[PDB]
Amino acid sequence: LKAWHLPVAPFIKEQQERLMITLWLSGDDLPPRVTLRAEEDNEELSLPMHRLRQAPHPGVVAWRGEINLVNGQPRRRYSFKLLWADRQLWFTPQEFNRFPPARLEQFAVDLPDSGPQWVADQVFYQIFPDRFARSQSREAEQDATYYHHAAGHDIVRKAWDEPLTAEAGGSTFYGGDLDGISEKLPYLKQLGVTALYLNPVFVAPSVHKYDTEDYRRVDPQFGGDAALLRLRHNTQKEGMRLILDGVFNHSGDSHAWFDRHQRGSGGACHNADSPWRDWYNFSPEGVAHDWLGYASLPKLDYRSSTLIDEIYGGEDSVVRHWLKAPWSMDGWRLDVVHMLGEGGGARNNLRHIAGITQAAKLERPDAFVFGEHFGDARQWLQADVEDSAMNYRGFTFPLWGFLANTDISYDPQKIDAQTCMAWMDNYRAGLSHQQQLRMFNQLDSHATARFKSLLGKDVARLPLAVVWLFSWPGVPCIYYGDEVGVDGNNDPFCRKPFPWDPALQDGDLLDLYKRMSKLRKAHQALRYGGCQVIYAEDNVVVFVRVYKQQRVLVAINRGEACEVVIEDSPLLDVNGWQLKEGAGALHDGVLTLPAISASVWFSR
Amino acid sequence: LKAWHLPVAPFIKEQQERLMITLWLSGDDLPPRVTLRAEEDNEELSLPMHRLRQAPHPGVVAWRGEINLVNGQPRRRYSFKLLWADRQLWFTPQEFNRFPPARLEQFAVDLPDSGPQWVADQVFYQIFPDRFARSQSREAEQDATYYHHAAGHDIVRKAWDEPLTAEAGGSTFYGGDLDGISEKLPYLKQLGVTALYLNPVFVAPSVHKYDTEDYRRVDPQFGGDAALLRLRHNTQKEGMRLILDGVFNHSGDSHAWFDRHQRGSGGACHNADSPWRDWYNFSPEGVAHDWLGYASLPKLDYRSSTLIDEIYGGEDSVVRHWLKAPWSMDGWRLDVVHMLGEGGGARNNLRHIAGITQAAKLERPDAFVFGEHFGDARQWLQADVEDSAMNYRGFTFPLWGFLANTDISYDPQKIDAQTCMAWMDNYRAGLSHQQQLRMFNQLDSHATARFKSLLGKDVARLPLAVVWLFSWPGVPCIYYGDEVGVDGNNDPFCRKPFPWDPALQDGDLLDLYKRMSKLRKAHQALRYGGCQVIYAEDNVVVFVRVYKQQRVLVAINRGEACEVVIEDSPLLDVNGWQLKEGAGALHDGVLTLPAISASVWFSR
Ligand SMILES: C[C@H]1O[C@H](O[C@H]2[C@H](O)[C@@H](O)[C@@H](O[C@@H]3[C@H](O)[C@@H](O)[C@H](O)O[C@@H]3CO)O[C@@H]2CO)[C@H](O)[C@@H](O)[C@H]1N[C@H]1C=C(CO)[C@@H](O)[C@H](O)[C@H]1O
Ligand SMILES: C[C@H]1O[C@H](O[C@H]2[C@H](O)[C@@H](O)[C@@H](O[C@@H]3[C@H](O)[C@@H](O)[C@H](O)O[C@@H]3CO)O[C@@H]2CO)[C@H](O)[C@@H](O)[C@H]1N[C@H]1C=C(CO)[C@@H](O)[C@H](O)[C@H]1O
Repeated sequence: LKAWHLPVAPFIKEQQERLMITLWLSGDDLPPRVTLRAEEDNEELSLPMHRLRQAPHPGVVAWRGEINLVNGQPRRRYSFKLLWADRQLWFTPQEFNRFPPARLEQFAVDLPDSGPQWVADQVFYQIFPDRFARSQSREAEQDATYYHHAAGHDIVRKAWDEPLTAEAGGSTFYGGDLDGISEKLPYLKQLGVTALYLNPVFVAPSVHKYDTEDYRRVDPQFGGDAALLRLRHNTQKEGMRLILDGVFNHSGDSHAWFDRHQRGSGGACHNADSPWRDWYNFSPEGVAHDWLGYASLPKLDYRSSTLIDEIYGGEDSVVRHWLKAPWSMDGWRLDVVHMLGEGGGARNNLRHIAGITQAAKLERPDAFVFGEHFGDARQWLQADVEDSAMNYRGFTFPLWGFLANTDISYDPQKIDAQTCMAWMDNYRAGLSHQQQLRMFNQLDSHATARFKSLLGKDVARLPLAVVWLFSWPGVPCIYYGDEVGVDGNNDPFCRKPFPWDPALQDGDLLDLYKRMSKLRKAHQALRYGGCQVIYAEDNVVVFVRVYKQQRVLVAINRGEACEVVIEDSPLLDVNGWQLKEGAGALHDGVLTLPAISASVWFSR
Repeated sequence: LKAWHLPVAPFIKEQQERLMITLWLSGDDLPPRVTLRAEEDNEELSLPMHRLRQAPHPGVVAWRGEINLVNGQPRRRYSFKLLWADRQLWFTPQEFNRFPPARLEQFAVDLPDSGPQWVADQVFYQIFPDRFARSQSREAEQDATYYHHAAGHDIVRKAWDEPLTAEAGGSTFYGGDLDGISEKLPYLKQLGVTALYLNPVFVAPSVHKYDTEDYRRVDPQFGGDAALLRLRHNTQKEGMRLILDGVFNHSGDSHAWFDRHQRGSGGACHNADSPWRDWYNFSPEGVAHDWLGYASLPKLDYRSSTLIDEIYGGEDSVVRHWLKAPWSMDGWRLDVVHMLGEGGGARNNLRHIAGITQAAKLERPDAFVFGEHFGDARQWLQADVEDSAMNYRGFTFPLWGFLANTDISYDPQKIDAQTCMAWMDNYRAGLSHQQQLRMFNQLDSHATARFKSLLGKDVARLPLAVVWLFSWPGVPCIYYGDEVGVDGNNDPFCRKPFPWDPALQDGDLLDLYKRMSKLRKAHQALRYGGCQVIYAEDNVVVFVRVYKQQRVLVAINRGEACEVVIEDSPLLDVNGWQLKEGAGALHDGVLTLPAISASVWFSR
């Protein structure tokens, strides 16, 4: 028995107040009855399906039923209950199940969809501002050294060509700034970038600036408020989106609310009468607690109602401040989204993350709010407390395992294509189709080793991850310099200054990024399409994006040259295929795949 | 490779502010390193494990690590990361995983546990009051007929021996009352019952009374307030718990807040100025909406702040009213728990169910709050918005499939022991050990066909479900009359009057219930123990409850006589076994199991 269904046209279609659901079956012992098991206000419904007279494809039988859209919540969950005289079988995002699937692992479609629909149309680029580009006209005022109290020494200035070292990793400045990003927008635009995610830019003593000192003012070293306001103008003018790093789990210990180094008068660290005393945790004798290992990053206590108001509760809150005029940013990347909470830990985390996302959409209804999840984000996404997550668990780490033999802990990993796709497909199963389309996918970040370094001897697999990055469901994010071949180990060495000298750039890898963003811009199924893994064994993964009549076929081979027979899939029943990238060859259901390759085909 | 771990002593042990975690491995290619992958404030931690010098059992290697209890939230989630030089493997509640388990499918232990710890010590009995027992001294005033407006005719009185029929299914009264329950407490106590769950008892015109007319007054037909207050006294006196049906998704249309039949003056159905107009949904022209198919059961709209206060928000709320003096009930069974919400559907359902549970524990900290979930309750339980659920998905329906060949929809079901246990074990995987211990397990209810009827030709399998009911993790609930062999199809025919004539009672089945409640009372592992399925194939399931040094082995065979070899399991390495129930025989790792049997062994 075989079955096909994707939560997307041609398999679903909205018409009047109805959502039409089609299932495809094929086999010798087809079920005489199929029931669409859908959910309406969390109640399980048995919706009858009827057999369509016309075969959608040779030897395939189509069933159709419908979900009433006038009732129920927007997230339409369903699966298929295949019924014979004596038995049943479930068809799910994870193929066949012999017992009922988990409610939160069904197919799901958001109708109506209230999420940020612009996200799926984007190509993202992550910039660590100190290390991206120095503006042509920066004051040496922005080059001045000061004493970094939390570190115990003066900050260090380095020149763009000086080697990055482990010493003073948080206090070494190469001087990149926001005007530098503005001036490099034409580079970013010819890369295909339509959206920027910036690491923190607010006033802070370290170079990374997660040690926030002032949530209301841009750090002068980056050019201050005027330079970010210009970056807002320039990106708007170029139709680009701009997301800022939201660091709300914790402040820096130089913030005026805490003020450990007593720059001012009212800080909570050394004053029991401080207005912000209840925004931080203290020992019974009144000594401020460290957060994890960090004196520099005291944790904010969302037990306090006034803290709740300051961050997201009130109209004057930090979360809404940067979303209205004049800043009008497009949303927030939430740092440490999973640990924010009350009493020094993640207590009531889900309530506060929801409160933040809600406050964002009050100020700006199409605001994009997504959180950094090294871990399993499914509970957050399944309760809709945020729009998306940095998809380390659903995308990054499966590719670390399959291509680079490592994982989140940099432990040995040995997983073949079957395991890799069961992993990636199991993660998506917890997400609606509209959620899958906006998952924030990347290969590395400011908080990981460079993916190119993680490949080691297998660095020739890097072009595979690039193609995969642009073709797996979700919005892709390029970590700055990845595209020109920047490498390095984990923090601090993953934050090398961008090599603007072309002699220091992998020009071929950069072109591959350019072509892939063009393909994604060009073809709807790479932005809106369902996704069916078709073959996943040993070294070879083959999947197809599916949107209406269009198909995009992707074949990734991490190992030696081989041939892979694709059994006649009704998803691949098209007029013909046009190869768009890679040197693979499809002919008569046989994929001839060269060693260590990734190929993309468009249906013609 | 083989592994064992249960979230219970001997595998875990609290000592100082530390939780010690032990894993057992056995095989030819053991991992030289194992990492305890635990969670602290949602952050994934790699806690090293070390090899113990002493083998817990022959050919078994023990690893140990520890979770720091001073930090993190009470729910300690973890799994095991087996590490070799070139690869890794995960050990989980669901055996080995090749890619990381879901965060909410790890092992989990609640330390500290704030749940109702008395629940695991109970045997529950569900009573539909009209059909249980008429008190020796009931007024014929309680026998009077009235007109049931929602039905269109007078209620009907029947005698205890009159056959139950489909006519007037909601308006036919056999006259059982609360004093009748009181007078039958000695029967219930010699059955082993320690706790009662009553279907609704508040003033309502139907016989089932989910059409609530007055949340503050007991229906006179059941004996009114004094009869329930006596039932409170009598159960307290006998050390028994008392749970009431909480019907808060919807009221009856005869309630004064709605008042469709205009008994009074201010109802919301026919008065736009009504104080409760915003507690119900109306068409733009102001006509009250039906809920699902029901005019009689208008849905309550938790959008309204004053409704929130009336039900659970205020100190005078319905939820807290019955939990303080003089009522001092032990908690609430929440009817339609999954659909309660705002605007006519389940919008913000999770917030309101949590609000209800919170209000219960304000009034009464060890209150038990659990909801009727025909569906998958995992999201509710995983967010802790309730203590437990009627475990239809985790217990009832797997036993319907494996023993009775049917399911929630009364569709044909054909599932063997492998599928049945993968199903039951997958559900539990989403639940902490303390949550598993308080899942509300039963074989049928007032809302299903009688399980004995569902077995059909295979009714001889009924004793298997009984033994299973008392030995699978969770608190068992007997649906009244099940124990004496009452049968019948779905509602109305599942609510037959209890046969108090012994000539109409299955005396053997009643004794089996008596013995099983005694075993459960006697042996700690049947109330607190972990649970490891040991064998699950074809007709045979074998599992063991595990608590400290004690073991309870259960072997269920739904089919022909057979022998089952139990490979040497270190969980079964004991001095010897004492057979307590059933005619199975264990000798030298070989189970001789007669046709259609269930057997229980205690370790000696
Ligand atoms: C002092 C450090 O500040 C930053 O790191 C913070 C920040 O809030 C965030 O990046 C957080 O990131 C991750 C997730 O929260 C975890 O889920 C994941 O498992 O681990 C991630 C990173 O650990 O981590 C920090 C809060 O826990 C900044 O990004 C870092 O560079 C930090 N390091 C300082 C200090 C050292 C001293 O040796 C230097 O190596 C480094 O270069 C400095 O910048
Ligand atoms: C009118 C009916 O009132 C009661 O049923 C309600 C009640 O709130 C609750 O039992 C609810 O139960 C279930 C769950 O909510 C669902 O998840 C599950 O899938 O379906 C369950 C039962 O349908 O169902 C009702 C709210 O939807 C009372 O228990 C019933 O007896 C009801 N029936 C009346 C009416 C008919 C007319 O033919 C008679 O057959 C019956 O004997 C009457 O009592």
